[PDB]
Amino acid sequence: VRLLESGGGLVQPGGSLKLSCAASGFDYSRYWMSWVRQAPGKGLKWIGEINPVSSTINYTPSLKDKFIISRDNAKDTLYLQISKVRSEDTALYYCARLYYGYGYWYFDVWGAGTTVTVSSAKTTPPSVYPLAPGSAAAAASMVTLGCLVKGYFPEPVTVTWNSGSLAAGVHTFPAVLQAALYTLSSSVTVPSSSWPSETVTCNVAHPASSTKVDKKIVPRA
Amino acid sequence: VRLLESGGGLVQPGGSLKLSCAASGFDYSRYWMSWVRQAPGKGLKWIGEINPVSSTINYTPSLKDKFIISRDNAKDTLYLQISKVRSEDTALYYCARLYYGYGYWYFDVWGAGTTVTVSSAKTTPPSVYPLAPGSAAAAASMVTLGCLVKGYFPEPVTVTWNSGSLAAGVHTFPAVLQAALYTLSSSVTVPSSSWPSETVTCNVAHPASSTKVDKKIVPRA
Amino acid sequence: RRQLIRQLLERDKTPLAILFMAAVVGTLVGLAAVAFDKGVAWLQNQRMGALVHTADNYPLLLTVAFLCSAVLAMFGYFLVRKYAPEAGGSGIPEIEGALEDQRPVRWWRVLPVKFFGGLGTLGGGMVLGREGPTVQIGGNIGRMVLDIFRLKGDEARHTLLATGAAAGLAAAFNAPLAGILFIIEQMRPQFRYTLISIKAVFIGVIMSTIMYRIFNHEVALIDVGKLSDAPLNTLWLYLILGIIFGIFGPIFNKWVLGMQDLLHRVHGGNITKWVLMGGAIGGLCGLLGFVAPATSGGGFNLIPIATAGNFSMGMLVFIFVARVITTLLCFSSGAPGGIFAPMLALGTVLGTAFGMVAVELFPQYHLEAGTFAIAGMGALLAASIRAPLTGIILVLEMTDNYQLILPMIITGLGATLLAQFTGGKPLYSAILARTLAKQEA
Amino acid sequence: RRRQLIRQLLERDKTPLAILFMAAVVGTLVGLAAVAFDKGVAWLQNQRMGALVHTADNYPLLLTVAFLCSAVLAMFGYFLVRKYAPEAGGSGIPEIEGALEDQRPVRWWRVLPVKFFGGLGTLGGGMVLGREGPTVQIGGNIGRMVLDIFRLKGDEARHTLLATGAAAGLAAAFNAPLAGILFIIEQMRPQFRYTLISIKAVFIGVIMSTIMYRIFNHEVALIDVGKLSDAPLNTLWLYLILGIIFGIFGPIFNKWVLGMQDLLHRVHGGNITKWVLMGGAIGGLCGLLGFVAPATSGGGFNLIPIATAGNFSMGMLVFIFVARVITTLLCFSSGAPGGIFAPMLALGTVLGTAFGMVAVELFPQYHLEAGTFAIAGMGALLAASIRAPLTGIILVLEMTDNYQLILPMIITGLGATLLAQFTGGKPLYSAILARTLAKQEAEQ
Amino acid sequence: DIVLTQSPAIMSAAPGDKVTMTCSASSSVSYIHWYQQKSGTSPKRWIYDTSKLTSGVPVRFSGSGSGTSYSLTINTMEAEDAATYYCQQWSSHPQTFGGGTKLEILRADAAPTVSIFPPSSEQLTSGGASVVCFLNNFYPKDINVKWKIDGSERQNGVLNSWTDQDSKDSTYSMSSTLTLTKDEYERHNSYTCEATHKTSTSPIVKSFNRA
Amino acid sequence: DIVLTQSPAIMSAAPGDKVTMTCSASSSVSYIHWYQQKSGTSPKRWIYDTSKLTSGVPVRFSGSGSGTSYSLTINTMEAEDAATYYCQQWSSHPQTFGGGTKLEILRADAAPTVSIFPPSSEQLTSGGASVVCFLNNFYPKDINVKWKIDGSERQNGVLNSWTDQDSKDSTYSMSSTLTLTKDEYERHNSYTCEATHKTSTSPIVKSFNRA
Repeated sequence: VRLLESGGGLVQPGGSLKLSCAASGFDYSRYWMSWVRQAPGKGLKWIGEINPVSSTINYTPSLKDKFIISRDNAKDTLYLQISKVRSEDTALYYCARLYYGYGYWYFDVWGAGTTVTVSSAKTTPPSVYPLAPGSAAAAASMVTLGCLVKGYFPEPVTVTWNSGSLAAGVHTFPAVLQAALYTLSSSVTVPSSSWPSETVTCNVAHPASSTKVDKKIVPRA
Repeated sequence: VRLLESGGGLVQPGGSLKLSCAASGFDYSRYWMSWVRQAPGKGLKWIGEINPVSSTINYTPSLKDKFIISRDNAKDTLYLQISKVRSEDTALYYCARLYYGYGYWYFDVWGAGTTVTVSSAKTTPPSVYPLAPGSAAAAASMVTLGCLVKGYFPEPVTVTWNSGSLAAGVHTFPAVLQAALYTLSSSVTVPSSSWPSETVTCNVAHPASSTKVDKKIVPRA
Repeated sequence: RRQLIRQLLERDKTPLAILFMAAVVGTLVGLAAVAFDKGVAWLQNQRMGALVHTADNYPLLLTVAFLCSAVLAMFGYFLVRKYAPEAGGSGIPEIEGALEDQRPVRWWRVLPVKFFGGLGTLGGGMVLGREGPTVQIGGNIGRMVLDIFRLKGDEARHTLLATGAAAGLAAAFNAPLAGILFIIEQMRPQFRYTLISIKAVFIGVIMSTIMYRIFNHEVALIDVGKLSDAPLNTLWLYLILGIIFGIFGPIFNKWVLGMQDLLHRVHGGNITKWVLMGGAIGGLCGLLGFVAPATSGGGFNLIPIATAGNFSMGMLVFIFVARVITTLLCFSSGAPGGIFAPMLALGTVLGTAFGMVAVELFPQYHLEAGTFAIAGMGALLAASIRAPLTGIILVLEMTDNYQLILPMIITGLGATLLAQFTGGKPLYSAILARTLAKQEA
Repeated sequence: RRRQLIRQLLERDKTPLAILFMAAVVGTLVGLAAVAFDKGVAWLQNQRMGALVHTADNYPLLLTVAFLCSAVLAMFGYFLVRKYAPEAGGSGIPEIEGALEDQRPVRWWRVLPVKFFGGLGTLGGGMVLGREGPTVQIGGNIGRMVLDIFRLKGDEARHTLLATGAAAGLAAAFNAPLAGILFIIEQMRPQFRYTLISIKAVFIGVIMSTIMYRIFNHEVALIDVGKLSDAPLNTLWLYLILGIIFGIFGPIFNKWVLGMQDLLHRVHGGNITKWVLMGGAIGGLCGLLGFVAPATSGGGFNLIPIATAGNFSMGMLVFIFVARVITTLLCFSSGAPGGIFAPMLALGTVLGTAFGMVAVELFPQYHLEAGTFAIAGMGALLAASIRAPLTGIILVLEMTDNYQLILPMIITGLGATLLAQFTGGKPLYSAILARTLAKQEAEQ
Repeated sequence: DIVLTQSPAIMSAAPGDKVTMTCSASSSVSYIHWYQQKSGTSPKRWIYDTSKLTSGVPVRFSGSGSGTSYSLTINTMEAEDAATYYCQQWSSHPQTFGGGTKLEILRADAAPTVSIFPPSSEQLTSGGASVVCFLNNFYPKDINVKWKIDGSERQNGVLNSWTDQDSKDSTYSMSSTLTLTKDEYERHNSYTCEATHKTSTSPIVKSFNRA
Repeated sequence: DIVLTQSPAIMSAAPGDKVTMTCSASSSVSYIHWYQQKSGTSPKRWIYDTSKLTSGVPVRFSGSGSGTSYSLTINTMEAEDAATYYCQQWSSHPQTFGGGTKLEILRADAAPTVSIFPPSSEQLTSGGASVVCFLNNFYPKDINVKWKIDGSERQNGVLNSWTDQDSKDSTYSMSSTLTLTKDEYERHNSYTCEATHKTSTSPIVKSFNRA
């Protein structure tokens, strides 16, 4: 059972965008699907629900076509068409499978979410730089490495180490905005016995420009 | 309800290939699925069948691993693997939906069909030659033109006159094989005033070898 | 005490002769129920065939729809009035009395009358079901083979009468269990013990079901598909609908009974003032089966459409009151044909209506109106005819929506409860009470 | 006698408001109790499987504590029966049947605490007994209790609140309302005279106890096999054949279940302590088997889904069948508190499946799913041993939700009851009532 | 296993005819199915379980028989009935189709329209010569082609190709192509294409001369 | 709609502590649900219908209440519970959410592990020159960064960023991004990184020499 939504990203104020949410692992019918958004660093707000047969669709106090919720029972896919996009609509958008307990409905399985930023700026593929220790580092028990990621728009990005086989020992610092662009780094920590003797790569990935960068950590000669 | 089988074509004797069948228009589960092949200019023969849960698969009295019929209810698709191919396997392949009336089953809905050709000879493009009436011909009411497409393998070829907009009086005969190459002859019959004052072009296509030819039929002066 | 020990060791010992005959009863009933079912459709097809040829001139088609349905009704009423008066109306009242040994089972008369008579009334597109005819013809068929084979005894008599009418309902709705459950809820002499062998009823019901499945396989009478479930906090809405059906259950009885009286004045027992009023009603149904067919006909054709919530609130209310009217006219006029089926249709339209009211009243229960339609479908059977268990198991057999079992049962019971505390009576026993008390008066 | 019927027809379906309100309070209690008992039993199965984890090392030490925990819990069970209510042993469905014939006492003050806490032990040790027995009996006694505490006078109020009790009993035991109702108007009713059982009253009780079970066991079904394949008409005869096989076996099980009672009556000979010790002996064996191959032990609801999917092999099924016959016998016939109803479904499923498989390879052209035959055969052993086919068919249908299999179910079910008749077999629940009633007339 | 054998292989009947095609089994069968196949398209379910007409089939069709013999029946046959009919059982495993029955439109005889051709100048720019001879639109299909080089018979390098009955006239076409190597072709002059049909006793001669 | 608000805005407790947060309702409600959201996860249906637990929630969690005040209670808290817990209802439409109780964890002292990083040679040929300094795994979040370029203190262009409390140890980590140009960076030699923390009275330092 997995909800994997996408389609969000960069749009110019007052415009419109379509949000896709694909599903697999459960009969897509039977279930009412819902949309719930979360603005950066704040709380959770309901958008709208949709029954299985698309024949009862309620929204929250919006307006005309402020939100448009549709589905495709054959595709197993949920849609959200947002119209006339203002800066409040800048949020994360979850699609949620709706179910009940005794009979007051909850939100059962939440997706991972896509980000919708409302700015006039330009889609910027990030730059990745291998921050290795200097030729004057006395490499003790464990040697701490990482890579730098600067100049990208909009949000977000995903840092993994060796496609994920290195989960433990990694911190990925929240993106700080600087002059209409974002910048973050991520620090792996590994044994000194593990490096330079082995492949250490960072798999930076930006979903808005579709780009990915696999920079390998070469020790300074 | 549409059954769309793909994955056919040419294979060299003793090789193998995985035929596919993509289903659209009905809950693909609940249904038994089957493969029926038709030897060009011969009978219909049953290959195998599979039930939804894939827990019963049946093949025709045939050898120890000649067919590997398997399905994936997730993609809504029926697969057939034919191994150690030989000239007998050369035929047109139908995936079929299975249903019943009283309880004696029938092949319910059939798909388009993929031609598998089993032979060692190589994929060779076709030569096109215009067929104008000679320096002795006495044009009556109607006049006969045509163009010969010869020396190609494997099937098919698509011969359309003027991009189809002269589909009256056409005879694109079936091709013949000699020393492992094909040869066919299309012919459109047009009025005595229709030709040669107007332009009659024959368009040939042989996709197996990226061939797309337009051969103009000018008179024999 | 010593008797019971002898009884328990000798329980469920139906003699093989009865069981073999039960099997031959059903087989016949089914075949006939199939034959009757085919004929009725054939004539609806012939009538719709004549409308095609007179498709131009607008008032010409409205007239031939009337005259085809009038003539076919006129043929029906006459076949009843002239050769078997007991075969009018449903006939389910009749077979009930036959089980109490207070009515004659004149098969030689009813079989041909009900069959060919019903064929007229039903096939003209009147608001009558198949049950009436098939249930009656059912018991009569079962009686016939008791006579032809001269089977002696109480057990042989009540059993081959019961299974007959059981296999009758069974083939009427493709609903085996509904048949069996009808017999052990309504048909059985309710006040004394009877020699109805339940095992024998099965065998008959089995056969006639198979007989129907041979001819009508792969096509269901009602197709609604699988609906949404009903959460627990919703159940009270189904009790409320039960109550509403409870108070209306008797109120329909009073009218169906009273309309029999008021229509008895139009003819006064006279054959020709009856038949000519019979074509008058019949023609109106064949006319309505063109101007707004949802007010006419068997009604099985709107149930799927109503349950999907395809009708508007206005539309439903119209289709309800109009059907009330036409249901009354056709059954109360004592035309051959059941009120069973039209009561399902009536209940669906009411259920749906209640569902929609509930839909916008309680958006938080995430309601599907079609659930309430299914709860209410068999509710009018539970309140007017007061056979709730048969109604519930009938609906379940045609809608295949088990997950809606609790709301169904709750609405169903809510109907039977409030149909009691407003003085209402089992409509099929009420007609038996009337036909038996107009024989001693 | 014509003028009486007209007075009767107009006065039909007239149950007094007092009976109906009481029917409602009967069900409510029965359900809660059936929930309480259902919960208690599960907790003990959990506690027992909680000890097996503490002693997961040393192999013979585990096999010992699985026996001793199940032995002591059975020992507790048999004793509570033998010392405080002898009527509460076995099923108790025979007992409630006699109570409706007015030939038995309904000693609720005794049975309730005995059947509840006694059964809790025997079921919780993982013996081959259902919940029905306990909950059906407890059911009737609950309904009797409120007839006594509220002092309701009459024939109607006594039979009805005894019937609905037992009805809402089965209804909460299987989450199967209709099955409860249909059980009462096929089996439970005094089958030879007319009775004042208000069918409308039975409903309200059954409605309540179902709701009461649905409050606690929502969203989790007892049996989930999912929607199966349909059965085409040319297949039906194979269900008839299965009926007939179930038909001849139906009585053959009865003779064993009855005879096994006699053969176990010699081990203890009516003695309290030679019984309890034999009770722990059978109990421990089940707790042992509930580890070495648990398909032989336990309630049985756990293998039904697995057997229907055709996940067992032909060999395994035969083993599961014969071993369960053995363990079903030992636990029920030993007069332990607990019903034979559920284990009969399990036994029928395993047989149905086995037949299905034989049919699958013999008739590849019918495109058979063995799971269909399992479902047809599920309620067949009820239709041939207990001889309540309509109850069995609507019971299965309520748990399997496979209406498309209605004809093969009925046909197998009927085939079971017809061949169960012409082989001299007897309704198992009436046969025990006839034995218990004629064992009272024979020591006088 | 079962061997279905359709008794009339190919056959012709005019629009509005009583057409009856047998399907004889090897052993004992029940409730077979019929399949219609128009040329260049997929088999479709036609008649099933011995006799039942499918949602779409014109009522002119029918079928009966049992056991060892079966048959399809088209009362008032039409244009859109000319195709191939395959009887198929699945009463005994494994299922078997029949050899097939090809129904064709019988029409008023037609004399062929002969066109003979000199190889393109481009084919000879490659050492090859092909002499196409066309025979278009004729009934029936029984035709004997022959070639004459310098007024003499030839049996080498001749490739004949008939067609399936056409849709917009229900006739037959046939192409005969004589392949020659440039050097072998050029040492001759008179190339004739004789067609021997049923429509005339003396043949339709058609030729050309290199000079 | 119904406006809910949650008791503590941010609460902090050490594992072992009995911990209760509250969901307060503008009107009356019934059977409210609780949601969990650990740092940068999507919320997980945690508690529902006032007190039911979702399958796979440590049985230390509980729910209770009615009408105006509903709560959630972690009996003997554990550090793997650090999350912003949301309450939500649907007794009245439209469903509405709470504000959140961002639960924090109290644990012993954890000293930071400093890592200084010299701008990459890819970066040097791109104009930029970000000298990055990691501070990983410390408690509490009270920390102070410092930058001495050739002993001279700098404060222009340093961008700090912290992580949330770690889900299994409970330790924050901090990144420090000093930004310069190719000329500006190469016109020095010794870049230091000063980290003063609760764990040491005397600052923890890290530097690198360009030459």
